[PDB]
Amino acid sequence: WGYDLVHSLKSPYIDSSYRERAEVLVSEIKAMLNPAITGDGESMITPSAYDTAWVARVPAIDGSARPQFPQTVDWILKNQLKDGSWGIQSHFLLSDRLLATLSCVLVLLKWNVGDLQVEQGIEFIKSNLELVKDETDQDSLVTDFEIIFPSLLREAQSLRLGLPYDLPYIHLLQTKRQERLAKLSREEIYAVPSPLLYSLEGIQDIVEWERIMEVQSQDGSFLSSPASTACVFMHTGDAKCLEFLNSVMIKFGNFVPCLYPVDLLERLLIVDNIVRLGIYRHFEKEIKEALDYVYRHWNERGIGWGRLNPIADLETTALGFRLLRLHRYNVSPAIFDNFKDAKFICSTGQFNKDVASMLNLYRASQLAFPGENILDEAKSFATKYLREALEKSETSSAWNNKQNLSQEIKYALKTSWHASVPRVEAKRYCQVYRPDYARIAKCVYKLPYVNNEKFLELGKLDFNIIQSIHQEEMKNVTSWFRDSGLPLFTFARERPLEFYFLVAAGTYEPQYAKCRFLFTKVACLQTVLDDMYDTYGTLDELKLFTEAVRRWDLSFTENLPDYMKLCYQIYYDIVHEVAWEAEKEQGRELVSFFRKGWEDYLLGYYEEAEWLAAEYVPTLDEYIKNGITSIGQRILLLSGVLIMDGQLLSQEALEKVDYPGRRVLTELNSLISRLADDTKTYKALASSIECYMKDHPECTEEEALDHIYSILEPAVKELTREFLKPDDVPFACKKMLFEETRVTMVIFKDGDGFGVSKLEVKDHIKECLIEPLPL
Ligand SMILES: NCCC(O)(P(=O)(O)O)P(=O)(O)O
Ligand SMILES: [Cl-]
Ligand SMILES: [Mg+2]
Ligand SMILES: [Mg+2]
Ligand SMILES: [Mg+2]
Repeated sequence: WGYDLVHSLKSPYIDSSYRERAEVLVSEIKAMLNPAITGDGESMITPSAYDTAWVARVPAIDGSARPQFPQTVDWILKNQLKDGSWGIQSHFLLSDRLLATLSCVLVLLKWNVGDLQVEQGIEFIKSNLELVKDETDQDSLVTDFEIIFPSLLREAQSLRLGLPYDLPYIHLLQTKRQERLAKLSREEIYAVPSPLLYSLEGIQDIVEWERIMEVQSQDGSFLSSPASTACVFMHTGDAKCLEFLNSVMIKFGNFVPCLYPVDLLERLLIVDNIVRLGIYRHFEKEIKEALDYVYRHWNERGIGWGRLNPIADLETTALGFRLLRLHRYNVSPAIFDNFKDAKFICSTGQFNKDVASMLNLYRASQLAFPGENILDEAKSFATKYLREALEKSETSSAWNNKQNLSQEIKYALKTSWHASVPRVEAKRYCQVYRPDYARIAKCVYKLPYVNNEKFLELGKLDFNIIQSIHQEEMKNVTSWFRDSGLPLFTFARERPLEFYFLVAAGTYEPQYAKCRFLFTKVACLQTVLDDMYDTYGTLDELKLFTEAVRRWDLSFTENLPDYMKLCYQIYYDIVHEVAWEAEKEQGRELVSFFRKGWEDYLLGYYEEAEWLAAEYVPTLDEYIKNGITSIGQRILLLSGVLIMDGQLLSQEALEKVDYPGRRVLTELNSLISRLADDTKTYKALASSIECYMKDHPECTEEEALDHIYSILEPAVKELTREFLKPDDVPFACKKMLFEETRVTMVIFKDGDGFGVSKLEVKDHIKECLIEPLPL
């Protein structure tokens, strides 16, 4: 550890060639995404054999005995898999293969072609249905499988196809279809758009086609489904239905996907993945262009996966809310009212979609601003939902196990967005992100703009490069520390890497080396000062030191005890080094501002030292007043935020994020730090807990701890709003302040009074700064 460990590190990723390579990857990714965000190559999604077979059913509008879209028949004939099924070869899902295969078999029979394909397809369906022994063998179900498959299978039965219609599993599916259809408000199908519109081809005996046009999408589709639209067309001859089918054929050529368009969801998924991989800083232009498009279509009623959906989609809406707010767009959590029954109700469609919607709702709820009760309500509901989902058999299907769904849900629930280490979350996501991830709707599908090898290649390389740069900085840090004189204060533990981690895990960009270096120096100094005032120093010694603090005179130190003479000299040097660097970056005088900051901090320590000497227990009000100042976060934060390469802070701009006595970023960070610290420790003078109990002699320790949290929770919401709020403060500065708070909140998370885990701190340093990602 310390000097020896850090100087033993020899990372290859520091060489310029690695960054040059990453820049090639960045250019390649910009070119890849260009059609999606700026061109007309939006909605890149794999073929749906199931839907393609429905489109193939449509007879020629000229009345001749052939398909209107004969290229779809040719596609089907040429794309059977080796086992006789149709679907995506890389991923096997039973329900997907069963549905697509029966769909293709029937249309080939309709047109009296592909006799060999039909024979092989029928064998696949029969063969595989007979392997289903019980419910737990069925695996994950494609959208509305229970509704559609019995219907499609009855079509086959009327043609007397050699399939096992009398299997228990078949009877069970009909039972499930009945239980789904029982909750159906049929009269409302025609009046209120609903998820069932995605699958009209499965409920043909129920739908009055003469009334169904009222809920058609503006593009002519029925909830973006080619199959459902093809069905309505064949029953109605509706011109707009045909226009939709034509538009999809024009786009894809000789097949159709199971959803179209997916313009909103795809854009959001692209952004979400780029952000989670930690590579977002390379794609500011593309992220803005993507989210600007989503925002244009953002409305009070929510959004669907495609901009023309006549009903909103919780998955896409919750994802949109979070990403838009995170990128400083003005959105309101009142959009979630669109998904309440009159509270929430999502849990009706297919399982992966429902789980995804709730994961997204859970994540969105954590970005709550003050007074947003609906998001507190959303958090509760989603948490309960996800905990229940963990106990469901569907969660442990072969398909879900292969994708580690249970693990993903568990990780989400144990993870607080506020109490996260940003660099570590990106590192962890690089280990979970799948270039070949397969999604489920009417069929299994992929979105190559979202899931691809280039994203991951860049994610791993970029992480390693940044880390190697930090490793060189840590050599500088430990080298400085060794020669600084600070190690002479043997009453204080040496922790330079812990303090470097506090800033570097959130403010990681290469250009902010000076910020990280100066922040670390000040944090090292402060830990000595803290131990001196609250432990080592006598009140009479501290009175002397505090007088020297007022004087700003090196010559005055002749009065101090030897250890204080040295301490004062180091303190004086660090303060003025930071100030010179700040003045250089900011182009204005800042020595006076820094000096006032330091004296307020240390005068705060001295007040505390007087209390200790007198065994005085403050009121909670006086404790918090003192604590916001004496905790030292304000002056530490200032020692980094004013020296960020290229980030100009006028006095006016600075006062927006730093202003003692006001609820701005540095003040809220100070309050959060003080109180989070207390909740985590305090059990291991007097803390906020103990002060509250003096104020309330009859209250229990339990009530006391609850009270401290009642102060913390609102503070965290304010911190979030202050961070994300639109203003003219350089965003890099606000992010630096916010990210230091997030890393602090990690150190103090799950406050039970027990104390901070030293082994976990070391583990965070190992993961973040020491161990690279394997390439
Ligand atoms: N900078 C915080 C230092 C403390 O939390 P610590 O207990 O010394 O870690 P304090 O109790 O002095 O406020
Ligand atoms: Cl996968
Ligand atoms: Mg202290
Ligand atoms: Mg202390
Ligand atoms: Mg403490």
